[PDB]
Amino acid sequence: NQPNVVLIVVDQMRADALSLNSQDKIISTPTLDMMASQGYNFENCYSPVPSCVPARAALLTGLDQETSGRVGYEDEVPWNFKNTLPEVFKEQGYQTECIGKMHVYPSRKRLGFDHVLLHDGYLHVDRKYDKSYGEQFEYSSDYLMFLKESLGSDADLIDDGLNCNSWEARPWMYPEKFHPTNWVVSEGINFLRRKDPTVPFFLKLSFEKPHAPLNPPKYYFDMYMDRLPDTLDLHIGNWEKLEHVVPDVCALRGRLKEDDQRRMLAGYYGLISHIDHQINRFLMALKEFRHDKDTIIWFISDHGDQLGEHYLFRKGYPYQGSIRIPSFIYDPGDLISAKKHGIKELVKIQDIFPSLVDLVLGQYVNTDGKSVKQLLFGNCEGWRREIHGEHSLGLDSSQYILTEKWKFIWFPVKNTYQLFDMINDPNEMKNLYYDKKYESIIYEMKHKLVGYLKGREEGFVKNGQLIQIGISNIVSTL
Amino acid sequence: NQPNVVLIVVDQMRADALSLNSQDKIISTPTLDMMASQGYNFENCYSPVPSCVPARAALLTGLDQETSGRVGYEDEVPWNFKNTLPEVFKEQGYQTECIGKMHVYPSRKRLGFDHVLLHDGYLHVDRKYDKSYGEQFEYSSDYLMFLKESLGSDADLIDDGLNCNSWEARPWMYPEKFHPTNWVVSEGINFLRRKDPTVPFFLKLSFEKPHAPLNPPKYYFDMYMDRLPDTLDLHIGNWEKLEHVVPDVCALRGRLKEDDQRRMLAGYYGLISHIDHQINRFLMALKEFRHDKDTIIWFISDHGDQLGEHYLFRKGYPYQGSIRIPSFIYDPGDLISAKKHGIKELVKIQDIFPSLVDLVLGQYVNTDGKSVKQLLFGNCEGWRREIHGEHSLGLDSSQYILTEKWKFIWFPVKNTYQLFDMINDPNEMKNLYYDKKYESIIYEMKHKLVGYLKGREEGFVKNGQLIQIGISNIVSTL
Amino acid sequence: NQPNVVLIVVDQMRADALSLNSQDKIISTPTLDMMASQGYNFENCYSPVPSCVPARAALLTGLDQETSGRVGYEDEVPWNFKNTLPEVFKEQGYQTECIGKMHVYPSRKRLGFDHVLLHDGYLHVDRKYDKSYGEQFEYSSDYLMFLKESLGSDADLIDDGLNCNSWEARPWMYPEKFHPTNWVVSEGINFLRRKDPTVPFFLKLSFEKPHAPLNPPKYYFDMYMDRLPDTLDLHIGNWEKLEHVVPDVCALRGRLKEDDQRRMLAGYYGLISHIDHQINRFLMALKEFRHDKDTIIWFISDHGDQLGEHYLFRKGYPYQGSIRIPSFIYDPGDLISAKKHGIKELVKIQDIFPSLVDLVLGQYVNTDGKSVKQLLFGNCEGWRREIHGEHSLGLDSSQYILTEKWKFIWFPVKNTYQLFDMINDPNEMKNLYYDKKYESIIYEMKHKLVGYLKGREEGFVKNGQLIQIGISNIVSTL
Amino acid sequence: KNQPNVVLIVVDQMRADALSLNSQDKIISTPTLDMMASQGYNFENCYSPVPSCVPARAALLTGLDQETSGRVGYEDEVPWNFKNTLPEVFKEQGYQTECIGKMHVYPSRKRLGFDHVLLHDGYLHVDRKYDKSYGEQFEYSSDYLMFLKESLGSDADLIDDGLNCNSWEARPWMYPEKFHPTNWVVSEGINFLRRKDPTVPFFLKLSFEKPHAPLNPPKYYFDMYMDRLPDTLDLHIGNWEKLEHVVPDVCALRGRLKEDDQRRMLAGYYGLISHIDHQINRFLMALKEFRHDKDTIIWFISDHGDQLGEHYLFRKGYPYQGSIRIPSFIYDPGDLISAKKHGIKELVKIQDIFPSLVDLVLGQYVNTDGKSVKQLLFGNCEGWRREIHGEHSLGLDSSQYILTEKWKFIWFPVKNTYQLFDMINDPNEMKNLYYDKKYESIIYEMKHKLVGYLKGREEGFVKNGQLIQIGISNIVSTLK
Ligand SMILES: [Mn+2]
Ligand SMILES: [Mn+2]
Ligand SMILES: [Mn+2]
Ligand SMILES: [Mn+2]
Repeated sequence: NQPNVVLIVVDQMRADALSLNSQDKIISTPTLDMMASQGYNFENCYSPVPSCVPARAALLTGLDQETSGRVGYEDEVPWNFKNTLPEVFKEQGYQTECIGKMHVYPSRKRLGFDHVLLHDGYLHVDRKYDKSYGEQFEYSSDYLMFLKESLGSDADLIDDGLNCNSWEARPWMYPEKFHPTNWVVSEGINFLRRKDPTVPFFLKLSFEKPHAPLNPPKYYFDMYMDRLPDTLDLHIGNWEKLEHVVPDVCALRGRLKEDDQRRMLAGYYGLISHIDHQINRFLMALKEFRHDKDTIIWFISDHGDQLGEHYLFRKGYPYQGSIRIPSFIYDPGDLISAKKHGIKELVKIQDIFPSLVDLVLGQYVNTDGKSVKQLLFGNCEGWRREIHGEHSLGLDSSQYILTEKWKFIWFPVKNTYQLFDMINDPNEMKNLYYDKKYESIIYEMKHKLVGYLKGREEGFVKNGQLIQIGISNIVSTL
Repeated sequence: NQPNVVLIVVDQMRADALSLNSQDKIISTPTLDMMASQGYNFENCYSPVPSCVPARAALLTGLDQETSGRVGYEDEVPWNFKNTLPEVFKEQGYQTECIGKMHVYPSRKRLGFDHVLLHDGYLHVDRKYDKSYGEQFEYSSDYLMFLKESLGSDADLIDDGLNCNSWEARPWMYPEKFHPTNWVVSEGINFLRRKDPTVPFFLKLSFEKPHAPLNPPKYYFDMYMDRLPDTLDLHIGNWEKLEHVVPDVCALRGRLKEDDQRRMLAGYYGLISHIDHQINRFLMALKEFRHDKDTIIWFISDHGDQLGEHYLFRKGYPYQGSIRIPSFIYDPGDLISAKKHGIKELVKIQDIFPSLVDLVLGQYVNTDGKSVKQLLFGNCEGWRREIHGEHSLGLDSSQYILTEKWKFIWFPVKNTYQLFDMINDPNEMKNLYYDKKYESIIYEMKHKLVGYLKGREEGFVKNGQLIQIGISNIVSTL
Repeated sequence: NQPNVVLIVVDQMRADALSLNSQDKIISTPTLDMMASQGYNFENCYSPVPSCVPARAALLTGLDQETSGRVGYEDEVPWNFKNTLPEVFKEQGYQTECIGKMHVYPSRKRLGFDHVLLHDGYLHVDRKYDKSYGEQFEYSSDYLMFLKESLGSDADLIDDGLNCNSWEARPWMYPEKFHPTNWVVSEGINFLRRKDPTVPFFLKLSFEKPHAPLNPPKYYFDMYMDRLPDTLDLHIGNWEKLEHVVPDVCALRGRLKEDDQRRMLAGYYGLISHIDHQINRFLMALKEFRHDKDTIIWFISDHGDQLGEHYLFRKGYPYQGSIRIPSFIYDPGDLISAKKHGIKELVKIQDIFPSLVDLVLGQYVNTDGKSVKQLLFGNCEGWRREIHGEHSLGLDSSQYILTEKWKFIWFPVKNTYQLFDMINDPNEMKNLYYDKKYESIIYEMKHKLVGYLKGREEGFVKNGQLIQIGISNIVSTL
Repeated sequence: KNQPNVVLIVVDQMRADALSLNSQDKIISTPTLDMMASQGYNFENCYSPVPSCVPARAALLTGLDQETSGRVGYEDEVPWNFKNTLPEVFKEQGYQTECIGKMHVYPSRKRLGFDHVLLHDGYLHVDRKYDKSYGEQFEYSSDYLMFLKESLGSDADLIDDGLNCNSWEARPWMYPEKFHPTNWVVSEGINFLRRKDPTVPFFLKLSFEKPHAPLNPPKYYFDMYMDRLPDTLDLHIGNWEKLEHVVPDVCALRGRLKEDDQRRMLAGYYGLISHIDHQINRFLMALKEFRHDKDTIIWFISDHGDQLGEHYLFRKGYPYQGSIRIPSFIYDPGDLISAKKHGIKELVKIQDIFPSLVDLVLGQYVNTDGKSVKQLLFGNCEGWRREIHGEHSLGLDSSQYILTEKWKFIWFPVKNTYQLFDMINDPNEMKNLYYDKKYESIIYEMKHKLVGYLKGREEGFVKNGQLIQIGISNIVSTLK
């Protein structure tokens, strides 16, 4: 009795960009809606350190950021992990495959996958004309090589002029059939065709979208340009500061012209609805292989996107737009006997690894994350009450504690604080830190932060108190 | 210590078609906005003789129109200049390259560029079936040859029926990847790949757009057709005359149906937003070559476009639509220590040459233009108070003086005058010449014009006074 | 001194579908507008027998319908004419060429053209699987052969399902560059390239459009679908009868759903604006060959299209929609010394032949049509006051007299009459025949009809009076 | 004013006797080169003193002797710190300068006086390492390889048929003939003529990578030689060669091939040369289309020869005629040089091209080691050299030699062995004369010349006025 596993990873998808989680239901995600509502949808799933590299180290190893050391974004840091999610499945006799984005270093280090067909998207560390030929450009991306075999050697990832950290958006400029999202599913179907029939499979399907460039196929772009509402709400509350400058094309903060905000949403949502159709394609193929009833699917995003919310862009922030991720288990064969329903407790990306090994392999994994199995059966025994996350981001480096009621944030280089009522202010528009009615929570929350940060090399804590630090103390890896 | 230089030239782009300079902010130029606002934006930059050939002679040589003799448009006039912008950089050890439009004569005369990959757009003097094979059609344009290699030998520049001096507009009829704007950036990236690594580079990227034909890719055309405002303001004031005829398809004056005015703007703005994305592509490539921090970029247009304003089309007029050009230095490596800000003083296209040689090479150039270096540091010492420009245009030949307060225009074949308050009437809608309250300015302004024109071969001045001349006296080259 | 001549023929274009002639100015024909307004525009030009074959026999020979015998539509009738328009030019030393639609029989009979590159559109008599191979389908049309060489042998003229006599419409389903309208201009440019340089040319450029199928390129179709006015006026007056049935897809009469009427107009107008751009392409090429100033251009349509007006479709009717045609001389080299202006007198398609031979060759042609030369110089000496036209159309066979004030119509199989005031009722909405105030005109008009029809084989006249005839008496050729 | 254009045509690894005009048996088909060489000035005794690619191309471009440049053997990625080069002097004098094809310089895209270089160096190991810089490797190092990927698809590469660039193996080109690198050089030379600056004269280097291996000419030319090469192929084995009797390495420096392999190698090599010959004719026809056939001077040269199995030796880097003697001629159909056209028998070095062209065309001196051949063209031998000192590092077979108009004297300093050949009566070097005492006087003089050239060299060839054996670790390819 060994079920197959498909781990579907998308990059930079917000939790509220799953229509089921959304409040306004504008985004079209009919396939993911069905999957999440029919399985176990994690309504409170979080990427504690919300950017590509630290989130993916956490996904693969189950490790908290202090254990792995990945407290912010840094490329080309060694991945010295043996006990990884695909490695444990391999040890138990699975064929292990990854199609798409790994974002590990060295880029083709397999970390337990038998075989990897790699496309990390646009990575500056793989697109330098003076670095090693075999590790750069079309030799670093099997999708880009496919693009050159398909469109000719002159084709490249940047042909339409959109930057991978930019809010600029416009439709995919080539035939739709060559889009990277289709390619992941096409190659996932090729894996099903060509896999070893004598063993079960663990397959990671890892889409680089909806991470920019924001270039969905024209159909999906025009869909949203035609129907997005007239006014687009940025959830501007009582704490945001506008610097009143023309936005950098790769801005981390600021405000767009309304037309630019509209195009950004149409690109971003368009990429998501496109992923949704292509995942449905993969589901249809699973059925052609008679694997629709013996396979368990977990969908997750590595982190969110601020998308202009609070005058912020990109990620690496403590706010919900960055840290809250969509996440659900889809179990159409009913291999998990727990009653299917939405899960409210605080789940971390670190929990996926031990949950999958427990639920599918019936084994314990010694790591920081914890198996959600008991949550599925309605038992919050031993479950965390809070999450400590953080991210290095220069002046805007953050440290935060999230509970089911509060989010307490500290910016240690600025030495400023925020407090939000997550139940009544889910979009974090009302900073409460300066209201004396919350003096008790704030003192308790500061006390818990000392608990997490005492002893950290950056010097956050001196003599049991939180102290402003200089920007030179911030590191992305411990 | 030798920074690289990229000189980006566009053709027929209005100063107010850079969104940053625009008042209504309708045009989408997010990349150029960022570049101009982050560097030094010249808010008062002018092409004194506003058409292709005299402006480009001024750009390349720094010479005033009396010195070069190019007082209007004329093709196939010798370019007997040795002291040119690329030549000085070559002398100081730079590799010099031009991709795109030169508009010199002979067409492939290099004037200091080591290598030129040429595309002048549609030029009547290069598209005559009875002129030399090697200098005509696809042998005159390396872009057109690319088009024939890409689409087949039957492809040509006029396939969709749009004329290069016409207000008619419609989307590019072929796949977007073959557009001439993409080709300039593709070939600029090929130059970066293949350049001599032992020396710095001076690269001119010279787009033929947004000069007509007005055929942007469909995406950009539809963008504006969908969102341009309902009513399009032509700034019709108290002096324009409407001749009440069906407009010639290559008209120099008149009025369009509202739908034709809308399509013209959608074509023109669409070409500009397309250039903007493609420049962003080139910026991304500069970073892949690790040249994003050791390169100085100057963006400029050779002249503007009347675009229907004042019932005028094309260029060669004294009005702001023709003479005011977008122009800025982008310095992301902070190689220039002056505080970055907008520059208000009167800058001419003649100033680019000596400014670049001063700022980058630390040398003096003996020419008519002057280095803007001191302006960047806040010092208007020795700066001009006024510009004398002109253009031959038959009956509408003009002579004008522009200061920071006034524009005084004389049409010497018509022997009529205009006066505009540039501060309070920036769109030149209120001719003041017949108001007696301005008798003193007008007399002074006429006196200055005698100063500029006394001795000119056309006979503008007889016995110290300005006199009407016959049309046969007008010349385009002295 | 021999000017070149280009005769541009379009098929089924209404006179009021030239924007200059139109009242509402909705249709976009900027190139034709300029040509017609700058030359001599014939505001009252008529195809007396308004369908393809009889109009083209009249165009080529100058003969009235009684002389040629072509009083209605009939295919495969011999063309036993020696004295034709191209033949006279050939005799005077011209190279003669036709590109496009001839509609003669045998199809490749040249009738004075040195060379013909043929595309008659969809012709039922050339699309029969049991008729001669060499004269059918792709062997009858050099455009269709081009389509098979371009798209593959499976391509055909009917691939999108639109019928050549149908009001159904939709965009061209293939790449725009393969449209038949582009092909005429491409092949007209090939003729200019390859012509005999030692002699002048007479070139007929004969477009099959805007005759259905109504499949313009997508750009032009969407243009009108987006901007045509909400309500489309059919000019329904006091005489039309609605048969209240679902319209045949090739209906000669009836009423369409509003959406179908909108799509028909968007297809029809779209084809016309497309022709307009492609004619501008040909004008640009004429200039590349230095023939823009030594060439005289005459534009004409063979007949109109009812387009749903008066609950009528197609042509072959006596009403203005069918009989009034656009027609103008374009003379940018000013080879004709007459002052350029619009021409109001009644001109027939029979007049083109003798006008061109008189104006360009300085010779008399013995035919029924008359040279318009004196009209251009303001002299209506000897000019007709009236036109007698007609068409065989079963029950709706017609006979009519048109003057500058009246149109009098007789339907001899129905034996009904109509009378319209052409000055005050230009759209023929008020039948006056039953108003006693017009008894004198009507009696005179009936008397003139006896004059035209006495002796005709059909038996219209018996003992000096007009008499109802049976449908079996109607013929299309005498 | 009225300055002539110049085309320097360089081929790689072509033997002097693989020009039919120079050959004894006239088997190889080079009709176009025969015409140009016999109608112009053919250098019958032109030499590459250090016969491998990099030292010969340094000598060609700079005019420097191997001791001045330090290039005494093959070595990649040595800096080219030369300002005074052949294209630079023409550029300085107002010429547009262009190279299409093989430069073999370092860094690969250093222009060294060319306004523009369209680069194809052939197969170079230092340009084909997956761990070296992307923009300098494989299809980013070779504009021909990029053209092949654009033409055949990204799958295509330079080694698809399995032939090694240092190998005697041969077979026809496996792709359509129109994509061959020899055609590409001429196609792009025509593109340059189309797009050049019309206001200045041009200096154009057309640098073919062939007939250097892979030995893969188009099928037509391969079959031509397989169908008609003689049954017996002479290796010119004399009284001094020694066979090692091992299976030959596919990139062997010495040995003996099976008959069929030797025949295939000749068919590939000759086939490549006859193919170049047709493609150069193509270029001549294009020159006339641009009306430049009578205002252009052409100099054809090879950088060094190829042993081709002769004396049981392969490749190059040897002191024998197969390696050091190169075809070389000036073609001047416009009669821009007034000297009567004839063949030139005196000793000419590859170092002489640079000063000769600058003298003949520009009327200037260059301060280099080579000398202008102009006086020879006019029949004046006054002061012209009577000997050449050459050498090459090649491990145990490292050589030092003196070539005069009559003798070649060779010293192998690691083996401490000597050879002497009569170049008039024994032009194929089959009879070593060193051990015959009749020649002791000549040998004495030749050793004394070598002492003069080699005194003070860092390798320690000379001690107390005498040539002495050196250890192999003393051998270097570039002097310090
Ligand atoms: Mn990510
Ligand atoms: Mn211009
Ligand atoms: Mn017709
Ligand atoms: Mn070589």
